Amino acid sequence: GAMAPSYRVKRMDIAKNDEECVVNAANPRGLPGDGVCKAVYKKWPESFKNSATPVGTAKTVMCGTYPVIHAVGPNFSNYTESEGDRELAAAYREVAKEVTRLGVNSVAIPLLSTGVYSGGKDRLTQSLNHLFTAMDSTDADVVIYCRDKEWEKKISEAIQMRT
Ligand SMILES: [Cl-]
Ligand SMILES: [Cl-]
Ligand SMILES: [Cl-]
Repeated sequence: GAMAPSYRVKRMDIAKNDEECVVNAANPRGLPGDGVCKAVYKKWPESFKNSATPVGTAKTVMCGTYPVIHAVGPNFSNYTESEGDRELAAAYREVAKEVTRLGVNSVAIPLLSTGVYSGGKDRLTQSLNHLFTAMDSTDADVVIYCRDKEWEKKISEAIQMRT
């Protein structure tokens, strides 16, 4: 475990992370995709061997000894708000199980279903609160990665609120 488990947020490419493992915002078919998924494919392409997994699940594949946890959030274009909310919570619970199983002291994590799977809605708070619900019982240092300046401020505020 980390000596004093923390949450932090950084605004940069998750492919440049300083953590012991990464969570990919994956598609169910293990395809290169767009956004975070494409960045992850360029940095760790070996981790896409047999990475396909259903919505609401996570599947870990090693790139050398570096673990890539492929977490499949729902595409809100296809799911109802209710069913998508259930699958988004479930994907993060599976990430917490994998982080624990791996024995890592730190993890880099993007906000699932906030980009091209958002169905055109702002899901920062929804996605971040499901992240916290899953990760709060883990003792890894969590570093959340985002690209938008206003999102960085809002994520930082939400972390600092609960300290
Ligand atoms: Cl960058
Ligand atoms: Cl997304
Ligand atoms: Cl962002």
